[PDB]
Amino acid sequence: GYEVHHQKLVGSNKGAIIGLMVGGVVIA
Amino acid sequence: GYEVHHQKLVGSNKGAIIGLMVGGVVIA
Amino acid sequence: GYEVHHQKLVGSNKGAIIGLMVGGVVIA
Amino acid sequence: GYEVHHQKLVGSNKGAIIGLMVGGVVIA
Amino acid sequence: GYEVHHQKLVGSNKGAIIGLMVGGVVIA
Amino acid sequence: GYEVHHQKLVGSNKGAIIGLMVGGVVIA
Amino acid sequence: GYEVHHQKLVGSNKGAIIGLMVGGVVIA
Amino acid sequence: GYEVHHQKLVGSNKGAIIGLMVGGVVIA
Amino acid sequence: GYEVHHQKLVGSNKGAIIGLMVGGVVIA
Amino acid sequence: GYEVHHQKLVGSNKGAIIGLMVGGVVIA
Repeated sequence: GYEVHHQKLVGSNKGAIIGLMVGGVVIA
Repeated sequence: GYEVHHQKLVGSNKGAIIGLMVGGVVIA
Repeated sequence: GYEVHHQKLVGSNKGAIIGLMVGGVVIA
Repeated sequence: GYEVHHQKLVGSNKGAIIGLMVGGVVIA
Repeated sequence: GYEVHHQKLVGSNKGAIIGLMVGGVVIA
Repeated sequence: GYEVHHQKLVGSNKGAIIGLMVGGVVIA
Repeated sequence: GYEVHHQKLVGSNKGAIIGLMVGGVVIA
Repeated sequence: GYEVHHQKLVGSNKGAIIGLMVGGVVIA
Repeated sequence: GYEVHHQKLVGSNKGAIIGLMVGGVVIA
Repeated sequence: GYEVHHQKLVGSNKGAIIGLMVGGVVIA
């Protein structure tokens, strides 16, 4: 399937992340 | 399938990320 | 299939990213 | 700006919604 | 700015919703 | 600007929705 | 600008939707 | 500008939709 | 299939990216 | 098939990118 020997990963949020939005308002 | 020996990954958000939007408003 | 020896990856958002939009408004 | 008199809104998820993904795996 | 007189809103999840994912696995 | 008298809206996910992806794998 | 008297809207996903992709793999 | 009396809209995805792609692979 | 020895990848958004849009409005 | 020894890739958005559009409006 999926195989990796050696790795380094980074994820970062500094803003807005939304899954499901109804009717709202998002700024920046 | 999918194979890798050595890697480095970065992901970053500094703005707005939305999955599913109904009727709302997004600024920047 | 898919094979790599050595790599570096970057992904960045500084604006608006939307999956599915109904009826709404996006500015920048 | 933005103006509405009368409305009805629905949003629904039955699958996978992701904002920011690094290195992972998504099935269906 | 933003104005509405009369409204009805619904949001529902029956699956997977994630903000920020590093290295994990999501099924359905 | 933006103006509406009367409306009905629906948004639905039954699959995969991703904002920002680095290096990962998506099936269906 | 933008004006509507009466309307009905539907949006649906049954597959894969991606905003920004780096290096990854999408099947269906 | 943009004006409508009466309308019905549908949008549907059954496959792969990508915004911005770097280096990756898409099947179907 | 797909094979690479050595590589560097960058992806960046500074504007609007949308997957599926119904009826909405996008500015910049 | 597809083979590379050494490479550098960049992708950038500074405007509007849309996958599938029904009935909406895009400015810039």
